[PDB]
Amino acid sequence: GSLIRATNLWGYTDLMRELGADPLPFLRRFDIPPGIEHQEDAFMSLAGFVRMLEASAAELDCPDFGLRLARWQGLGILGPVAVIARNAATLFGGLEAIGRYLYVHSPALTLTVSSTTARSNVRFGYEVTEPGIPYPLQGYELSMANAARMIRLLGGPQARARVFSFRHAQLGTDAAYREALGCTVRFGRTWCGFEVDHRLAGRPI
Ligand SMILES: O=C(CCC(F)(F)F)N1CCC2(CC1)CC(C(F)(F)F)=NO2
Repeated sequence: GSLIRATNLWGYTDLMRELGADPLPFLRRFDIPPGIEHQEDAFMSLAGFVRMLEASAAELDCPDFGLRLARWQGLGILGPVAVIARNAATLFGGLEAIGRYLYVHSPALTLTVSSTTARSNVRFGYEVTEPGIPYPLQGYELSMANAARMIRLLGGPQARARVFSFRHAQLGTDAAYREALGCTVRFGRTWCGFEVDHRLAGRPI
């Protein structure tokens, strides 16, 4: 089964404590080594991680778990791939380098970067593909809240996607999504990801 960089666990302990829950029984349940959160260059089971996020959200009645966990994460969780991104010439180049090398973060993640004459914007379509996992709802929300953070780091602090899209229906509150994502958020759609207009995409880092 695919691994994912254990930086994607950053904040797990802190958030679980914030919610009054003990993180250790969850980590043991999903076969995530305790302490791996703070072990640089370590990697964890993607399947165990996505299931743990679901379990945390369900059992603590925290529908915005993944959105909230992003506050401890952002671009730095990409480790070597962040170094590459920050070195690009423009926001488009930084995001497209993340896409090219996202397998280094996890082989189960695919980013498709597309622009067409027929539609506005550059689209960043995102997929988690791993044999046998439940649909990773909390994982997708964590991924998009992280992406909004990456856009602000690479694009400057007023930078925003034009839209975020999810495959699932809205779970958390309107306020939760607006605070994490900002822009227009579309739910229940055929694709997951975000779009950036060409003005922003062309902005130098
Ligand atoms: O949080 C995750 C993955 C979480 C989960 F594994 F899917 F559960 N990230 C960070 C964001 C992203 C995927 C992995 C998307 C992205 C970009 F450039 F599109 F904005 N870079 O890394």
